[PDB]
Amino acid sequence: PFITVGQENSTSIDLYYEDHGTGTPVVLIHGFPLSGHSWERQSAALLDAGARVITYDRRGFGQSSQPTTGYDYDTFAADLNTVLETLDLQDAVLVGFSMGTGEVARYVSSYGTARIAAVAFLASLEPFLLKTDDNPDGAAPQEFFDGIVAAVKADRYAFYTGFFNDFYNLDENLGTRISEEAVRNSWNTAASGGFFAAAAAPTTWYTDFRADIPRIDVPALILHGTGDRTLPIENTARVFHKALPSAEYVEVEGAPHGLLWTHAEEVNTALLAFLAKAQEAQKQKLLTEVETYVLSIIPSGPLKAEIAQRLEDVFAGKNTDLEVLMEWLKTRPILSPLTKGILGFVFTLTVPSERGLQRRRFVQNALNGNGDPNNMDKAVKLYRKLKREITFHGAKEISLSYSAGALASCMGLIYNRMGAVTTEVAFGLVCATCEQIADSQ
Amino acid sequence: PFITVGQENSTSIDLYYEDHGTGTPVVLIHGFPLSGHSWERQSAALLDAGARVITYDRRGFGQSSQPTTGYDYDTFAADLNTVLETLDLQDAVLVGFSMGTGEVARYVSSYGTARIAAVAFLASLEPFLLKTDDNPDGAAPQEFFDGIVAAVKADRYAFYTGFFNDFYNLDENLGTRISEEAVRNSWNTAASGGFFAAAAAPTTWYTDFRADIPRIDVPALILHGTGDRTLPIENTARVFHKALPSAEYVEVEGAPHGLLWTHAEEVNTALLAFLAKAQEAQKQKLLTEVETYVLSIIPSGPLKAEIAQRLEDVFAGKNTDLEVLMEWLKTRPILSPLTKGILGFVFTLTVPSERGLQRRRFVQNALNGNGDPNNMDKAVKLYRKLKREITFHGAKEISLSYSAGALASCMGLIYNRMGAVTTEVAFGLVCATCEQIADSQ
Amino acid sequence: PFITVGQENSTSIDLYYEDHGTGTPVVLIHGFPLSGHSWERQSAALLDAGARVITYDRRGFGQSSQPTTGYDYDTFAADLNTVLETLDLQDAVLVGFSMGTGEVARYVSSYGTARIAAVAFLASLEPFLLKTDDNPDGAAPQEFFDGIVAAVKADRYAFYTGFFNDFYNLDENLGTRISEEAVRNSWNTAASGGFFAAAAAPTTWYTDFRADIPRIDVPALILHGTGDRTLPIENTARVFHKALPSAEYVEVEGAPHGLLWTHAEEVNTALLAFLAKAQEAQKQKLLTEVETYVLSIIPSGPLKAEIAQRLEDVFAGKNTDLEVLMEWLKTRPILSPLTKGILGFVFTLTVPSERGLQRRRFVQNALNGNGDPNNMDKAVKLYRKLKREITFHGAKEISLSYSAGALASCMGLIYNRMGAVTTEVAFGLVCATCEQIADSQ
Repeated sequence: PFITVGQENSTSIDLYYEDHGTGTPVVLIHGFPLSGHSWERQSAALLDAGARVITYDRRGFGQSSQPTTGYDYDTFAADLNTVLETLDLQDAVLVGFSMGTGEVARYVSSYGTARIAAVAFLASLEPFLLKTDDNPDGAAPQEFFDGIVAAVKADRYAFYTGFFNDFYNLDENLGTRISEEAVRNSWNTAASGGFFAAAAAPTTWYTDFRADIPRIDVPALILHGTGDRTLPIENTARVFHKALPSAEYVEVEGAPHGLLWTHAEEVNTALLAFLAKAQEAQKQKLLTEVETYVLSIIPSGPLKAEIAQRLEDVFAGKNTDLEVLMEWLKTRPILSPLTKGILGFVFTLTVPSERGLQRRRFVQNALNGNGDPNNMDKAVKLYRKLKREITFHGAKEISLSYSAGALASCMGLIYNRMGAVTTEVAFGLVCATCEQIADSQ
Repeated sequence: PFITVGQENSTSIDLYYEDHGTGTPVVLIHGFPLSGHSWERQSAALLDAGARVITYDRRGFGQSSQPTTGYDYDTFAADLNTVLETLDLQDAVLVGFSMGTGEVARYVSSYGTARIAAVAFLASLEPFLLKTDDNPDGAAPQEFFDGIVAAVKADRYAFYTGFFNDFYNLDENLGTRISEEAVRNSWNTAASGGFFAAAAAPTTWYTDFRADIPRIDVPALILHGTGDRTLPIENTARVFHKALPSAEYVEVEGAPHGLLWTHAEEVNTALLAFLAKAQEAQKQKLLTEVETYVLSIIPSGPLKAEIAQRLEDVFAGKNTDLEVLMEWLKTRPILSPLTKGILGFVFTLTVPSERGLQRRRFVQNALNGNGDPNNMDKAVKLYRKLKREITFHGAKEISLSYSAGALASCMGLIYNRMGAVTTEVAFGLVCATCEQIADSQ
Repeated sequence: PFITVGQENSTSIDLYYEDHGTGTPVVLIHGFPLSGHSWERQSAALLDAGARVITYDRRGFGQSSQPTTGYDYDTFAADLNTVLETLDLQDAVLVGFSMGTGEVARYVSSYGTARIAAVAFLASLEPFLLKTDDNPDGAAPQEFFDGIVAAVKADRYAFYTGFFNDFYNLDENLGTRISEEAVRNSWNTAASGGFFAAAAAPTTWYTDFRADIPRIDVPALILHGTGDRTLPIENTARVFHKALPSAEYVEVEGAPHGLLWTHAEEVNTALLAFLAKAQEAQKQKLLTEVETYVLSIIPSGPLKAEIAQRLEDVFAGKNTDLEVLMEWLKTRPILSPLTKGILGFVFTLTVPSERGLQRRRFVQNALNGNGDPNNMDKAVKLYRKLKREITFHGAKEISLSYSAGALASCMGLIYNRMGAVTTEVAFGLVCATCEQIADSQ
């Protein structure tokens, strides 16, 4: 699969990409000189955990086209952006490795964190690799980088072998953490890449990311191996943590540059944890937004305080007997039967275990749309559109273009299991209904 | 309200008619020289009982047009037919009084009992009023009828007074069973009627109905007053019961011709009873037809015999715990989940009391149409059409023009109380589904 | 003539109605068990006075259809509403008698006084006839009303006689204020009504109108007879006047329930007076609005104060010599000839008596549209549209879509009696002109 990002003379520039699983989107951006297929161990972990894993090949690498232009980070980001906007990804996590970490930063800096929930920096370039006067903490001088460019142009094929030695720490790890076969794979990958790209890539490594680090809006993770020979931890990750103290910081003990493969376990555990905390903060933001819309229709009174208390109770993870809750809702005075049903709907949905209870009569009658064929015809039409959506906001927006009778009917449709949508979309629906009823008062 | 039956020169012939209540249709056909409004006491009883009461004014009477043609029973029936076919009445009961009884017979004879469930003959003309050689049991000779025609033409207004005296037995009943005011009403009614009709009507009274009585296909009721002065019981009802022994026969003791008003109680009790027996035989024919379609999808085996036994049990009126029944259905082996749900649907519907039980999960899932928006879009469309229908056959026929997925979805729609139709229509639906599934096997 | 209000099985529900005279619309709503034709004496008075009299037959009475549903006041009002919206009546007066007074209230309560100028309550049900604990002032207990329903169902025909005795106070008034023949008429009327309606009607009489009385927005009249046997004045009108002190209140001395016929004189005098005061308050609201538009074109000065003073003088009802007035206008300095003519136009129109004066040269020349065929072609077109309008606002709105030359020409057209429109529409025209000239300054 491909996405077109630009043009070169008579050919189009196309980036190879992969899209797997279902759930919260996670974008993995590989390092030099490998491809999206280098993440394989991480991907595998991310799929079993329940995340949407997107991987792609940076221009001039893997199975992407091999142009001879735009080998800089303002372009690489413009690439990534195109990817993000093509797939209309929302609430996404960016994960970059080696070279990938550059995209993350520069993207975040230039284009903003509207779509981005979180970021992760594994074996980072940051802040600024070049050793000058105004950057004393730099890793190497300008002459060292010019030397690598010369080394590749001479013979990239031979160069790879020697690069991968320092990359993986093969004098330590060969036969132990990485197999001879795994190294052979990585070599073929590098070899399949574009000749110009191979030589043009090292020049981008000493890009100045200092003006970009203060833009980093969202929760971040920095990760690095202490035995990293390619990117010295002392000149990158540690000084990167000084510039961004907010970030969560993890040092993996005795790990090389190629810590994705060798130390997959320690990488995954840390990664998933960081994703689990950012996924229980994007679930509590959905839940609390849901709560505000749900409370917008209830009349001010001591009843609104018990209702809110219970919502927060079931939202935080306190297993409450749905049977008692429903029976409590049913018998409430003042509340309109429309209101109780919405609440009813919400609770059954958000309660952790339904315990094998049946659907309530009072809810069914509340959410039936008065038995009007037109409302139900529109509910079916809306339902069709809600299958295609994946976000809360994307669901709520299309839901607001219908009438209050059709929305209720659509809810009841879902309540009655006559259809099925994802949890977040459903919230959008009910919230859209809560806004349509709250705007007529 | 009016129905057009024919044409006279430049004007159309229109019959006044009334349509009240809801349920099994009952047609009331008045006697000479009154209108549909004479039935008022019977109507009142029929509405509280839960029947659809249709009344109309025979040509030349009440508020119907007043032509000078077609004053014979081949026309009066053609009138009635038009009424029946205009309203597309099904499973109807015809009830005739005095002159009305003639229509009933002649209609039944000529046009057949396709639409007719039952008939009733109150104060009947039958079989043949004219006293000749080949009809010795006749009530009066040809000279007696020619004398009435002369009496009306001379002065119909004055004639009515004297007619109503013998009609109601006023020397017995005035101030007692009928009020002076009620008689005054009946007179105004006769007076509002057409002058030609008044004179032309008595000539039809000696119509020969003997060739018509053997055609009477359906269950019948004959009723007459023993003190009937206008139509002697000895020359009508009693000899009518000899020609049709099958009929249910009731003699009201000491009742006049106008026994509708005077003896309303005895008339209603008898009438409703006769309607109640013919309404518990048109409910058992619906139930047993329903049973045959329901059993058409089940695999032959010892399970089909228990299922049938229970259907017959709940169809006959034996209150069976729906909870036990459902739990029995749910746990059955061999039966397809589609089958159980249909059965589930049927039972909840036909069981006398639901006892406040909720809707079953297993049924809901069975009848959801797989959560396919198209099936449900069609179910809504069918549902709309099923609101308009009133019969089992009218429902089943339109249901058979849709797919098996949409029918199931429509059922589930009704099961979930997201809509509502009459009981008989619903049967049509489920039966239509039972035929669509039984034809794919 | 008929208006369709709903549906019963295969027949439409149609209300009989009458529309007579020309002018300000007045709606008369009859009492039980009579029809629109009971108002005859009032109507006659209202036509000679110069009012538009609309009368109709409530469902189940008179010549209206005779269904067996919707016998409640939420339906009776929905009926009345339909009538009002069908005829697009504006600035209407509702007058209800006995049962009619219920419609008035409930209509006013539910649907608002957008169309209604005023109301009148003759022999009122209000506020609440039923005697309970929370209504001690009630007229009778629940058992008394159940007794009437039983009395009718038994024999409505006989019941009417006894009802009309108490209705009219026949032991007092027979041969004196009402004739034996007039009573016979009322009986026939009741007798022609629907049998179900007759019995269903008394159940509506104890409707709770207390929540409806505070809604009564407009000027009201309450009227009742002190010798009223059917509706005791002490339990209705007097306690009704406590709940609505704003109302104008009139007690007719020694009058029965049927005070429409018996005491026609005292009813009419009071009624017309109330209509005359409410027609000189909806004429002063038109007049003062007219005044504001007329004064919008005049230059501020001592001349604007004399002009306004005269307008108010002729608007209040002080007969001023039009000859002197015109001669005063003509000779005024500062005023534009266009302005004088408008004023001229207004005065001749609003002055009570023209005294047989001719049309003024100076006005004719002012309002001729410069003798331009195009302005006059448009004036004719506007004139055509002004014939169809009946309101001030409806007239002014269509007038504002033309040019200032055409409006003047149209005015002159009307001034010259080359056409004719109603008074209020004319005001709209001139006011529309006054706004077109005032917006160019």
